[PDB]
Amino acid sequence: GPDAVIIGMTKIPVIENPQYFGI
Amino acid sequence: SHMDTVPDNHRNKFKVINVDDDGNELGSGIMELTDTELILYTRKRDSVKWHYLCLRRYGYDSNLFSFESGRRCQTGQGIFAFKCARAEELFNMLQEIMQNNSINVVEEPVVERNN
Repeated sequence: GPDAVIIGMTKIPVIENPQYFGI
Repeated sequence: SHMDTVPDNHRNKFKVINVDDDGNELGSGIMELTDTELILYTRKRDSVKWHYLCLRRYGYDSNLFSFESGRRCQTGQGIFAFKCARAEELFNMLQEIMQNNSINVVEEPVVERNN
C-alpha cells in the first residue's frame, strides 16, 4: 500500500500523524 | 539535568539522505527533528522544513525515513522519503515529538468550539 513508501532502495512502512487527530 | 534534555544534535539532528522514487541520494540532507518542523538540511537547497501538521504518513525502513507531507513543500510535494540511517530513531523521535508536543506554531484551531 501507500503506507509503505517504496522509495527505490527501500519500502518505508509509514504511519499517519496524530496531529490531524489531536488538534 | 540530563535524562532526555537533548542537545540540538546527536539525537534530533540526523544526517539523512534525500532519496526520491529510487532511494537514490538526490541530495543527502539533514532531518532536524524538532517540535513541529522537520528541518531537513539539504545539500544545496538549504534547510527545508516539514511541519508536523503536514506529515500525513511518516515512516522508517532500513535507513529510510519518510513522511507524506499533505501540503506543498520546498522539495516534498507528498511522500518524500530520505535515506536516513537513524530512520528508525528519526521516525520514532518524530512520532514521539508528535505525541509529546501536540504541535502548534501558534493560533489554536479554537479548541472545543461549543458555540
